[PDB]
Amino acid sequence: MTERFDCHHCNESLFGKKYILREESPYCVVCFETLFANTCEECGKPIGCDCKDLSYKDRHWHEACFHCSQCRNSLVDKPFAAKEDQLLCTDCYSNEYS
Ligand SMILES: [Zn+2]
Ligand SMILES: [Zn+2]
Ligand SMILES: [Zn+2]
Repeated sequence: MTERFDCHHCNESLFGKKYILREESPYCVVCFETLFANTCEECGKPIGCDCKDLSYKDRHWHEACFHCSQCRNSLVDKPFAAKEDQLLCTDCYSNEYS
């Protein structure tokens, strides 16, 4: 115990798990993720790397959150019409966009 083993940021003892030295200082796993994690425009919560972080057009999305508003199909790396707050299939989008 010569050195200190606490998240230099939350100062909470690292919880039963490995840790990252951030700012030359131990940070709890969560810190590293929450700090640089991306926000899921669908959930609004940071997307940790411990999950499928879908990245499309400098934006981020849970591979499960990215879907069509009508077919609820999971559009990923697939063509989609980006609506103001929704995503649709170029088939459904062209159905209303018309
Ligand atoms: Zn922390
Ligand atoms: Zn999400
Ligand atoms: Zn659709």
